[PDB]
Amino acid sequence: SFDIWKNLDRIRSTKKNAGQFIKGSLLILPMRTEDKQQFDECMDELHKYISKDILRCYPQKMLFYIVLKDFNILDSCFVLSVLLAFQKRLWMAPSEKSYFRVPKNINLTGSFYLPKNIETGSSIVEVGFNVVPDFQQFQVKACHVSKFMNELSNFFSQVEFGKCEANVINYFKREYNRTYSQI
RNA sequence: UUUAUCAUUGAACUAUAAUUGUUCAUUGAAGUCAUUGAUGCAAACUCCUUGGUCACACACACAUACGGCGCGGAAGGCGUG
Repeated sequence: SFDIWKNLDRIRSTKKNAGQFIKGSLLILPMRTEDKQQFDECMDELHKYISKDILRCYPQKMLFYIVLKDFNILDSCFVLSVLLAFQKRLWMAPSEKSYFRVPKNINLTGSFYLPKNIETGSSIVEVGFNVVPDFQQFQVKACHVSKFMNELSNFFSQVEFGKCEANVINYFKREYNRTYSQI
């Protein structure tokens, strides 16, 4: 069923300690929009539940860095589902204008970055040949949302992070801007 | 468990406040590597060097507590010439 509250409760029910937060946890998702306004509307509707400390948005001055810190395993599912389905529904189904409902025929596709010093010991695959110097890129392909919620749970249940610096985010911004400036 | 710069300028910002606090960018200055590090605690495992792997024994002892009553070797203490 293509409603993310229903899947979020579905995965709160059954996933063996999905509430617990992962220590040292950092996810950076750089996204692009051609409308600033509707994207800021989505971030407001998102921040009403996500909370300011766990999820942040930094605009480069269109590119917006969406950063998750200290997220729960359940929390990452909610955020990445809303943002990837928004990024898709801008092109696919523009009229519907609901944030928490993902219309049929949307397959979630995107990429996120984790810090390089994670140890992992499907639908989310890590990439060979990653352009950013100190970060690892992961790609999610063709997930319905029910399948993507499940796959994020099986992915961040395993992975385990370690000891990033305080200003690691500024470093990611600087390096990402250098590569796209070079191209 | 705990750590990862300093100064200048602009912008928003909280405020009893010159704007003390918070975030973003800019110029200059240094800057051991590390963060899979460092520090605290503890355990298992694997492996190296070293030795009289000597002789006679497989033995019922002992209150003054224990024949120090086999041959060597190592190291000291003390005595004599």
